[PDB]
Amino acid sequence: ALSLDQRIQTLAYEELNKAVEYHQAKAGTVVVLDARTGEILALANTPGRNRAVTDMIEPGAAIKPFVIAKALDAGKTDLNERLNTQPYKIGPSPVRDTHVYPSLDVRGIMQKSSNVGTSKLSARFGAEEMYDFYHELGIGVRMHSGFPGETAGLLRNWRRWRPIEQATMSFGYGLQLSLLQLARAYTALTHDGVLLPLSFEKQAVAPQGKRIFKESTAREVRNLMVSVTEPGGTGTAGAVDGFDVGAKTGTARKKHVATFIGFAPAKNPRVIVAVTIDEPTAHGYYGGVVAGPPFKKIMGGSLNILGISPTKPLT
Repeated sequence: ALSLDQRIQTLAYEELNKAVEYHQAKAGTVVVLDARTGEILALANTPGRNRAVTDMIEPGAAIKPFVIAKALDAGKTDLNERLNTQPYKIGPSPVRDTHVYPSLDVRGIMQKSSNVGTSKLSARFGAEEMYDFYHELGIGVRMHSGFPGETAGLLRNWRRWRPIEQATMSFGYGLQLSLLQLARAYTALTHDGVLLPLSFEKQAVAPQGKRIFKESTAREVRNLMVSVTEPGGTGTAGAVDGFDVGAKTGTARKKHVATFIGFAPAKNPRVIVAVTIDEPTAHGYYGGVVAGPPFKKIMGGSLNILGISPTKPLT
């Protein structure tokens, strides 16, 4: 039997098309996964190819949680350390955030989506170590979904990386993956450190995946990601009434691609929703403002369809 849940598929399709029309965008995609099994509950595309599977995108800020998790897991940082997060250059090439934060702890780096902080954490590992880590997340590794024209993605050989390139990859530029690959990676955070394979068929038990992070690390990171959707984070547009939502929002230059990805309930996740809107031309272009609202409606609605009870009182 197919894992597709038609109630969620129809919701996803409805909310995607609305957002695409309202922002006058070229295209968009939604992926909804069962966060404990990897089953694909919904896969929605605007007319044309199955972009969720075929189109490789730069993940942008959506990759940062993994870099943070890896630094914590390897003991290269902790939740007390305060990093200098002033903008800097490596030779001619700058690394900067949206604002100048003189210093941030790891929670702050997640909350404010600090390119600087994330890049410094990545720089505590060798290029080869980071390369293997990205390959372990499935980047550059075809999923063999069954759809023709499927993308493998892009992960350059570590021996060819400049120091600036390692930094830019850590905040999601210079490597590429499909939205389905990116949604898959998020199972490593939701399923307590264990990356799941993904399926188009129903699974009566969670498949055997593979461990990327310690369980403690994944739990800590999910808690950090809730800061993204609360006041003071970049992703308040994707807050869902009644729930704590862990999320990341992203905006990549190609013209932009606006991305919002997250899971709920954050502590014991049931659903991953990933939304990408390609080239919005009206009413903003950032991931929070463009992809946040459809994420909010798709996540809130999925949680209701699936019968998950709110964990905090509704407002």
